[PDB]
Amino acid sequence: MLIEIHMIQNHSPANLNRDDLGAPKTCYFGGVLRSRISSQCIKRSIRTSNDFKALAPDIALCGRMTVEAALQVAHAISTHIARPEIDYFVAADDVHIGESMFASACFYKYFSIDWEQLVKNLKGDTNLAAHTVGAFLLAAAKTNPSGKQNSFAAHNYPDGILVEFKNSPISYANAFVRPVSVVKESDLVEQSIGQLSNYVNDIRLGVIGFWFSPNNRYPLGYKHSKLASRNIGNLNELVGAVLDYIGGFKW
Amino acid sequence: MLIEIHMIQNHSPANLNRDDLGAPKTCYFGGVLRSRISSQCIKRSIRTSNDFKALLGGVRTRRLADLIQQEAGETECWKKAQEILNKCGFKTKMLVFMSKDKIKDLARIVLDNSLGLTEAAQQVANVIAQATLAPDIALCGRMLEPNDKDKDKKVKWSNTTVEAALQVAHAISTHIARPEIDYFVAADDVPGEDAGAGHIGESMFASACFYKYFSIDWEQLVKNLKGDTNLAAHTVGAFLLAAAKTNPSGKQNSFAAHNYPDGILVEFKNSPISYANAFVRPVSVVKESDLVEQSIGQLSNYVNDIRLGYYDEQSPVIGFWFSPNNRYPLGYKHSKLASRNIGNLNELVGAVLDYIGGFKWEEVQKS
Amino acid sequence: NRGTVDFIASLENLKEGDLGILRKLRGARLDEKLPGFDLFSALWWPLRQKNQRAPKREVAWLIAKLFAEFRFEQREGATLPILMGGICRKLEPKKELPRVLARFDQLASLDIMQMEEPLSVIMGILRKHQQVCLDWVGLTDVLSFWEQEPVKREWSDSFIKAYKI
Amino acid sequence: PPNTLFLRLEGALQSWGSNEAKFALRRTADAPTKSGVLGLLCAAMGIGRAEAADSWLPKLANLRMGVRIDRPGIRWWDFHTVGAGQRMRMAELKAPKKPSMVGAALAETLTPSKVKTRAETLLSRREYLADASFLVALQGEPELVAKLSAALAKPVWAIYLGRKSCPPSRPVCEHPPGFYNTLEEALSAVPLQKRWHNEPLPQILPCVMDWIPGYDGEHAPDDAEIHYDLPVSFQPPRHLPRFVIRRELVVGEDVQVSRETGTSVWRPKGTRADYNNSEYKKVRAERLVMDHAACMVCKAPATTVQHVNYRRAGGKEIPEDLRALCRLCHDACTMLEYGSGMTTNRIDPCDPIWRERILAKRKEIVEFRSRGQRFRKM
RNA sequence: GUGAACCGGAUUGCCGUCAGGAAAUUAGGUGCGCUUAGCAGUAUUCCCCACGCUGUGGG
Ligand SMILES: [Mg+2]
Repeated sequence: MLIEIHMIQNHSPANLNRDDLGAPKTCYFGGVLRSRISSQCIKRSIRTSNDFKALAPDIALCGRMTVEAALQVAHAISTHIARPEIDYFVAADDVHIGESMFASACFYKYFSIDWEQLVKNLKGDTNLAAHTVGAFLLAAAKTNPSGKQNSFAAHNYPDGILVEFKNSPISYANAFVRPVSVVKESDLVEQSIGQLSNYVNDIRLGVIGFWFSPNNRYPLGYKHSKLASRNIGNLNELVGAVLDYIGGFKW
Repeated sequence: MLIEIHMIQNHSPANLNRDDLGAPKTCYFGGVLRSRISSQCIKRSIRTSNDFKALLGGVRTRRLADLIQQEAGETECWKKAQEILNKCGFKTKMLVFMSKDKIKDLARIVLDNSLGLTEAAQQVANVIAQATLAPDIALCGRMLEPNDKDKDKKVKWSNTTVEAALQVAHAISTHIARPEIDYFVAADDVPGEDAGAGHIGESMFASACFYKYFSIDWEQLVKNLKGDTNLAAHTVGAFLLAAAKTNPSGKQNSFAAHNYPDGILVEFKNSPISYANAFVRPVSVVKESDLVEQSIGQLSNYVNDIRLGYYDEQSPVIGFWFSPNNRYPLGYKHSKLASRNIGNLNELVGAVLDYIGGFKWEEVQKS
Repeated sequence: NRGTVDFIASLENLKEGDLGILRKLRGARLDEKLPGFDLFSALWWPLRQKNQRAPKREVAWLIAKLFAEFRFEQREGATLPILMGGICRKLEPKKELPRVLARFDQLASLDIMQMEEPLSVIMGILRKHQQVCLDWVGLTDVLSFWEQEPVKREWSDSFIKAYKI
Repeated sequence: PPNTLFLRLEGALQSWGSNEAKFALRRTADAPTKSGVLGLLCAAMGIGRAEAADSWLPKLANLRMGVRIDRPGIRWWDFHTVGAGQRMRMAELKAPKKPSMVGAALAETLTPSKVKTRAETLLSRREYLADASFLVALQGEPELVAKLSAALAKPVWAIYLGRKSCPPSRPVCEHPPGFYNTLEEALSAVPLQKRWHNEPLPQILPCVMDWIPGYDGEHAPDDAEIHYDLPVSFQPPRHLPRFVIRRELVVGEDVQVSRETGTSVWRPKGTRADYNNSEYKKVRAERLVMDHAACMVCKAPATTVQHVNYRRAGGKEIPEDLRALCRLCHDACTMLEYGSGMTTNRIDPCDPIWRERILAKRKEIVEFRSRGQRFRKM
């Protein structure tokens, strides 16, 4: 089976990944330019982290040198149009104007885990695989790239997570073909979550899933619809529910 | 552990930080325009404040030759200083950040000695590299990169990297930005034919309510200052006091925006969390309440959501909420989010020092 | 759209005393003064009963106060970004044009509760140049949906198209 | 029985490498490669790299291949770094004393400490196609087509779009297999799908096909190109050349256009209930009946209805969000919400926390309202 | 299990010091809101129950 994780996360003005010219990385989608965070940054951000340090694990999930890793991380994409900005700075002497680039955007992240590959890499152990899945979920929920963080303390937390158990891999990037336009009676994160909701309201009409928002701040579906099997307001409870569905293990 | 400071501050119409064109800085957040105050401006304002002068033991300058010359009564030590620094690798001149006493004494004694230029340059480089004992250097870090293109090939450099122990984010407004333009005309004292229609000028100013975020790592601060511990507590207390009661010196002679923060929240955690997402939706003023109260209410709502969300029983967090004379409570309706609500800044500093360790502010004011 | 045309027609049917009552209420809210509340209710409530897409209370109040102060003649095709933009072709490009343009452009950073004074100065600039006609229905329609980007884009594009002629 | 199977390749980013990538510069081809598609099928079925070369790649090599470019992406470049803050492995080894032993004999003596590393940072630039869609049709035996479709229904391993950081945006098995005689008919059978109502749509769709030999001999034409993408092995990689032709299909006569079939913009819910709908009058009359025609503040005869909340508007209205009120209390409540931004939840007259305010407002009316102004309606 | 897998562009920085939009202006000239009416000397007072061939009691 395959476990798919979708995350929606808003970040404060920062520069978490830049190119050789110092500008934030970008991509092209929906006929517009969007902000991008590289996959090999989110990986090595989740990896090599102190929090994640909780049959050798950390290699079965992410391989090294025919290990056949069981974790797949995609490229983070923005739900709106990119808005790069330039900051003009000078250096004092206490005894020449330079420019830097920064941006702020809301990102959609996609992760996939193959359960059978994880079990086979662990040589039949099944409790260790569940512990690794829980640890990876906790680490991915509470980790950010260590870019220009000393000048841009961007330590925001995700505002919505969806865990799915589909038969085939598929990403919901097509829910963001039209860039999000902010209206007075809503905000950016709410509109992004509504756009996501109006992509699983379809498809089924024309599997199960667990939805998590902090203290039920943003509920999936702008109605009393059953598009989500369970709505959970705690991260540990979400981990426990996923652990139970994996085959009934205790966190 | 990690000390997290959050502030809500409303400022009078002023221009504290301005760009090349002479306009207040702005940014995009939540899809809307917000006013911005840069992090380096805040760090510089705190560094050169009256509440931090007892710990200002570092200088960042490119005119090191003048400082070396000033450590001499009548000896001529200017051209040789420039030559030695050029062989060092500082050939536009590179900015050097390090302690004052070390550079003064050691550069004076080594430079004035009758030794070879290469050996003197090597000793100067070693002294510069090893001079990383100052609270400001520990707080802000250091990155020195000698130019290998025009430096003597005989000299060799050592480690000159100091990892920072302080993280400061750009201040952003809780509402939409409203830039304003003021038109001025200069007058002449003596009457006469005068000019034509007059030269109307333009000055850009704005007023906004800012949210400020600071993060301090205690272990890294201790490691930077070696096994000393009281100095770290003194630095933390002085930094808190300076950040509480210091503002950038922009157009302050015409815009005296000396306002004080209305709400401070100090938390002790193990991982950094930012409450900026409390203001993704801009704050709109209605006929009831004011800007500060709505901002504090939104901040309290987001804090409650975060606390009732990502929560682990194995590592609970606590903090103190400070408002002047308890005029702006956090839990306006029922929630007791904070533990030890304090109505005095000095009491808050004492509580923070007490939680950090067995520290009294009077005792630590000696290092 | 029906609902705004009849509102503007009813506004144009008022006499001197009601216009003065609304004039003395400029810069004030709807609730503090009772005569203004009663007059606005009498003018507005049946329209809201009959038509569901009627303008909201705030926009209608703002438009009523502006009409009471300025009293322009309704004419289709005489919107603000055209008259302002045809006027802007007679000023000195170096000094006066940026000063007028900044005041015209400041409207994009304000909500419906703060759009009285800038519109007042814009309409005063219009009145200084002998302008006797304005499209009130179109202005109300734009102000109703001011929180949408395409509306502002069309506004600015109309301004530029009128100016470049 | 069907003889051809269809694959849809669509995503935000994808890459199909070309033969002109032998260094840190990795470029991509304009269309999906045969080797990449065969590798995707092998991964879906569950054959490893060392087993595909044995009687699984030759079988799939005989299939005819054709790709239709629905929409082409934009070429984008990514700056990649490897090994910063760590040490990279080098290939340097100590020369042997004699040439007698090398390879497997010397590999048995390899130790973890014999390897050598160096602190450095590897730099590279990699090419991707952004916002591209492709349709691939594979034609051959019916049993193989059925097996491939069954495997593609549920993949054994994760499948990507040339690089593991490129997950699909649409299901790969969206189009069921069918029976067709030529590749052109199979490619023209599948329609062309839009994403939103107003978007540019290509007038002509290019197609890249394998070149059928026809009769025995029949040397390749002058427009045929050589592509080095016939798989022979995957570990180590080995590719062979093939002949490829290009054609086109003009939309509107051989390829049809599908509708939107969905909603893109989310938008909030519906406020602004109607005062002329029959349901609203029915529920208002019922609510007035429940309250015994008595105001909820002053207990005077009631004539109006106040909406506590605006959860539903027009179509549905329960008689529980409404309260009965007289003229004065309704007017006071209206003037108490003009600029508060209550949106959904309005004033509830039963709540004591409002009472002291409401009466106060009422007083003002009784002090200032003129009955001659409500009469003579202006 | 795909020119594929293993894969961070990283570390450092105040745009600070300067400014009156000012001098002069009546919004004035003309106008009826007028014609009309008992809260009272009656000929069925909107509904229900009980006793009689009008009297009690409830709305
Ligand atoms: Mg009442």
